[PDB]
Amino acid sequence: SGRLVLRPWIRELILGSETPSSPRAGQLLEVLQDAEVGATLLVSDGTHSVRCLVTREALDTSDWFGFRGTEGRLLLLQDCGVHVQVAEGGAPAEFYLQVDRFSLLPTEQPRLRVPGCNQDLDVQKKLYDCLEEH
Amino acid sequence: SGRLVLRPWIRELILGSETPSSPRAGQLLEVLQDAEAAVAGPSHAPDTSDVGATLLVSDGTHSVRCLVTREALDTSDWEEKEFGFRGTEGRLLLLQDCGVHVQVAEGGAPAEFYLQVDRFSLLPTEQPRLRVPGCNQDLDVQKKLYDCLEEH
Repeated sequence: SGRLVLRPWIRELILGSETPSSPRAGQLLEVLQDAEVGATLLVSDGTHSVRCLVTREALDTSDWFGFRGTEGRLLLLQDCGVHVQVAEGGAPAEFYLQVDRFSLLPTEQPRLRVPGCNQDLDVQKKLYDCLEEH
Repeated sequence: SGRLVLRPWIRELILGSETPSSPRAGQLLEVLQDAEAAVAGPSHAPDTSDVGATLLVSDGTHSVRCLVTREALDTSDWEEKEFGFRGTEGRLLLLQDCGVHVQVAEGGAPAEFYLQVDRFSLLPTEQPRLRVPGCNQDLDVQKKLYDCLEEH
């Protein structure tokens, strides 16, 4: 017997050129900005983390209020899009996810630290390819 | 930096006194019966778009037969996804809408609990497939199965 695991997907979603059709599952690490604009979440795939912007569109077309309290729960991102926040205060630009539809999963688990996906060299190369063509 | 795990849920679901209000992730172990897509217009080719697909799904602890409904199959997006399931064994399957049903003995096979899936999604994650006992081989499940049977 054993347990089923989720495999990383964030880095692949960013390096890919196509928009994610199928959904992605990851763990909710932190609620940066909860819902009352959408909400800002820190999501992990076990290997990397990414800030996800859950649009208002997604908050309305959802079952269910507020994400705080579900930290550690798995999260289904049904509608994703990789975007680029541009450099502002000293900090460079970063990739992030805009989520237009999501769904909470039952599995709850301890939260483990993970590096940000923008710290990955392949991701970084691609970022500095978007900025030098935008 | 760690492994994200999925919580076993099949035995707890069947024994619980209610239906899965929320989605559940599992792994496709085997394809007992794949499903063909519906083709408009007559043909001398056998049509089976009435039958849905039948999968053996694991949750890491137990396995359970899943009947992926026709509705579920046609309300799905098959972009860069050959309509079907063979080839996806080892992939994570998310049952977004389902329920526990009883199957009375028939055709040589004894009564058992199984899941009807009216909506699913395929996750990218692929993983090794570990031998796992069927949930119906569980003592408490069997006791409930017979309890259910004694109500027809």
